[PDB]
Amino acid sequence: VPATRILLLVLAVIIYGTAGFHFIEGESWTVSLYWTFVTIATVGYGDYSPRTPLGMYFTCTLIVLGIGTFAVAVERLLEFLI
Amino acid sequence: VPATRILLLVLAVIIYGTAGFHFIEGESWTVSLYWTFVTIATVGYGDYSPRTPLGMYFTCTLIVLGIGTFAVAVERLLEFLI
Amino acid sequence: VPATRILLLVLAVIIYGTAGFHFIEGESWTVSLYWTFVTIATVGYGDYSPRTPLGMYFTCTLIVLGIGTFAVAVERLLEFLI
Amino acid sequence: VPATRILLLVLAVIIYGTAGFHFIEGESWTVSLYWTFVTIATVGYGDYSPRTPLGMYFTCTLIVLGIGTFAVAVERLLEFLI
Ligand SMILES: [K+]
Ligand SMILES: [K+]
Ligand SMILES: [K+]
Ligand SMILES: [K+]
Ligand SMILES: [K+]
Repeated sequence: VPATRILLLVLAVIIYGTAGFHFIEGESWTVSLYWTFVTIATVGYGDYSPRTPLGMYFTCTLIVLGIGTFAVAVERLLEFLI
Repeated sequence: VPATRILLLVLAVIIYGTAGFHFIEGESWTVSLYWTFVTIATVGYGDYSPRTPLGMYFTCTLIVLGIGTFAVAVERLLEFLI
Repeated sequence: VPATRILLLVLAVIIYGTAGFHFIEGESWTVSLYWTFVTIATVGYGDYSPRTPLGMYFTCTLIVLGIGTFAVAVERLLEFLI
Repeated sequence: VPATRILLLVLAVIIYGTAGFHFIEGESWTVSLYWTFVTIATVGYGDYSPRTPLGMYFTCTLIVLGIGTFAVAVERLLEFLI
């Protein structure tokens, strides 16, 4: 699968996660972007996390849609850097 | 291994984790489902975590049974979405 | 690599992590075992974490020695269960 | 890719993450090294995490540059130990 397509897919995940956290959980755009990376990378510091049932359901969807996409993106980036 | 079988396996893990956390640690069904996804995806925010020895042992079993199952499920989903 | 050998390797990691956390950080044997699984699986709730410089260095060694070993163990277990 | 080259790459990531956290977030060199391992391994305890917008952006860059590099390093180490 072309590297650039994987890039677009991970960008779409990032937009989805950031806007979702911002609107559902009410955190700033910057915090929401940071939380999205931390979540889809599976780092999960827990400095930010959803507090609402909708936010919890949303987070599960982001986990399912985002962790695999991010994993493929990082491995494709590895190839270009290495 | 057929994608639908992997789906059933991950659903079984989700049921096991959710019911276990709910009954052992006493959190709501929704929180317990959320905690199960967060745990088997290895995100591990730590907003919820077991506080009892039984809950700790149970969590180790969920980790062993669930992380691999979830990993295979997400990669199979990737194929269908990509 | 034989599945049983991978089993022994992950058990050795578990012993190393549990005894190390118990003696360096002073937590109970049960908490230390739980923390070891949570760490080598990369779940990392953060309900327990090292507070001392020695504990921090030790945790880095466990991360390096344990995450790969655990990953191989879970995938080998997948095969037997599936 | 030669194992020793992967070693140098992961060391470079470790230096980048440690110095960055130390200077941006103001934590000690030891805490910063520990946080770097915890982050690139995706353990993410959350005992330490960035509190500033710059630190958040920096952490996202470390996540992208470091998680894949660390993953390849651990698997290469597995081979030598096994
Ligand atoms: K984690
Ligand atoms: K955490
Ligand atoms: K993998
Ligand atoms: K993780
Ligand atoms: K975590």
